[PDB]
Amino acid sequence: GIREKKAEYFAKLREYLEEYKSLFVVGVDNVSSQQMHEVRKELRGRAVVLMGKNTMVRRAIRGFLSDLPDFEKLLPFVKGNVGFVFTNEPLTEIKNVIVSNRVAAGLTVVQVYDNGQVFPXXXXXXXXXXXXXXXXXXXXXXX
Amino acid sequence: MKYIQTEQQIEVPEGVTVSIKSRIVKVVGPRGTLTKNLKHIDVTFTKVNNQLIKVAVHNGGRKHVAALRTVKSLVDNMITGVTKGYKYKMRYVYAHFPINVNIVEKDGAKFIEVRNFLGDKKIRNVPVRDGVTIEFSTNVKDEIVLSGNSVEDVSQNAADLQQICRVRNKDIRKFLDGIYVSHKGFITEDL
RNA sequence: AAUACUGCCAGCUGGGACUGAGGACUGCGACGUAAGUCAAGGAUGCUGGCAUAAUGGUUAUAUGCCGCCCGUCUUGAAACA
RNA sequence: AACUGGCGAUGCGGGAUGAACCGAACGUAGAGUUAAGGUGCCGGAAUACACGCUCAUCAGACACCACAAAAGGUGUUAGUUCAUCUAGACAGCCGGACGGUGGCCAUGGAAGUCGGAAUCCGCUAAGGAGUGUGUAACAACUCACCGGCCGAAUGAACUAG
RNA sequence: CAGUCAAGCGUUCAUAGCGACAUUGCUUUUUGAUUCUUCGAUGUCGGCUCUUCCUAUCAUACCGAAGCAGAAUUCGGUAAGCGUUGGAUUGUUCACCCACUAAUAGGGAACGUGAGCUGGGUUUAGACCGUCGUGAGACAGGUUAGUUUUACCCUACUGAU
Repeated sequence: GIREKKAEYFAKLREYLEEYKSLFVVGVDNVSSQQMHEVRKELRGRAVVLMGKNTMVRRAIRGFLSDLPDFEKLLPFVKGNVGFVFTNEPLTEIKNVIVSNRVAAGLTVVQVYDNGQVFPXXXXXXXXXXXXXXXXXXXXXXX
Repeated sequence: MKYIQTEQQIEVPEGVTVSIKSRIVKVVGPRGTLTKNLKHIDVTFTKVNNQLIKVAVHNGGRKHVAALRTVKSLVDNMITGVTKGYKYKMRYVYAHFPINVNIVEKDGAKFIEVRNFLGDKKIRNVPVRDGVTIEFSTNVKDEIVLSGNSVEDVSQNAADLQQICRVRNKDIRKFLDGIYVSHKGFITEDL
């Protein structure tokens, strides 16, 4: 039987999807488990890379709609070499970490970022009368 | 256990034109042409629109699948021949006795002088299977270049050409020489 | 509502084959008021030809199927008895 | 040797063949009807019909009755059970795979990987007192692991046609 | 004669080469039981001759695998195509030398082969010794010599017309 290792291995792997709500697709094929063992000797900072044979885990990641149905998203990362990461750092703070060293071998706008300025997303995209009519302002204060 | 509709679903590119005479295909590629008697498979062959062709067996069987998958394999082998074509490179081995190798000609038959075959006054001579087309691999000792359009055009030529130097008479699990292979390739390389 | 199933009718119509054994009469019967009928102890009506080897026997021939010498012993003989 | 039944003493219908086996025993006959036994050809009588197995470089085709085993076989067929089992592994392919650490080191070497000795903290998504190789040692490669795809198969015990 | 199995051997290593204990089949070319046929009898030794069969193959042909540098091996497949000797002693069958080959495989044919050969042994009556018996006699004790017909018939076969 392998399905109870998918109930155990995806009890603990299908588990932490809403425990740790961040995505880090690590590209570790052909994995130097020597070095990636010594990774763990280094891994007493934040987290551990936790991968899977994602066509054997295909129907498991088909089983990953459970907690935040956004965690089926490792079937959009099945080809390429791919698996799982558990931490609470929000966007791109662990994918920069696992791939480099010792390795295998929504949101709105109230801040338009134009040239280090601080837009309220109402300055550049204004009414063209809150400044275009103010072209005659100090022309009027001039004359 | 008689899977209820079995088929092979093969994308067709656009440099090729075939014509399946009710089982009998008229294959044409940018290199050349092939055909096959396919009246030993009993399918309905299936153009969709010059970009895929299936075969069709209503309720195919188990060993029928055990050959019916690689039906597609060998078809695609024929695609690579009729478009692109294989081009291997082989090896020669001696250690002490310098074997002369030549494509000597017997009337276009294109034999091969094999001389000093470990001190043999007997000479070997290997004719060329034509269709697969051979130049000497220049700048490299003990190599040669075959180039055909079947994987047995070139690997049956390399198979029995490999069977040229089946060497006997000594402790040959120690004594190791002969026609070997280096490489397998393509007539249009990078194709 | 149909239908399967089964049983019943001492309901109704085609074809085959086989037979007339027996000889006054009884009897048994039924059916018709009776007369009389009948199928009720076994068959009685209408042709045509030959009138002879016709039919049939016979021999011989020929055909389809079957076919271990007698006599003897033994439990056991066609017996290499 | 103790029971029933035949031959003897008894023929006829089935077993190509058959003393003692399957039916059934014996007046002459004739009309209907069957056993035993069967219905490709001989061959009488259905290459009748229905559901499946099998393909045999040594099928098979039977009470009587005139024959193989142990041991097997990724042959086939189907199931039975167990563990991964779509949560994707698997297959296939895409990379490294430890800082402390050559742990204590036995150290002419041993740097993870001759060899004794305990087997660490961590680190990850991975790194092992190292998974081997490469090793004066090694470096480094490597492998667990973890990182890319696929949609489902994996592993074990079988079980008997 | 052939397996199955492996305790182990084989430096190590079960399986190159072997193999403890166990187990499954095969053969009549060996011996036991056996009395169907023969006592109104089917030429029983040995040899000679001569042919054929068989395979479980000696050599010769092709191949494969090893605990197969050459050389020299083992084990296996295909394999019966063709081949697989001469003399001393002993009637011998048997046996043993001595010598030769590529090699000097193994069995069947009414224990193939006497209207095919011989008759050396075997086995009347004659005779001798050693043993045993009163004796008539007995001795797988030894020894000696002591009567091999016929197809012109059928089949078979081969020539012949």
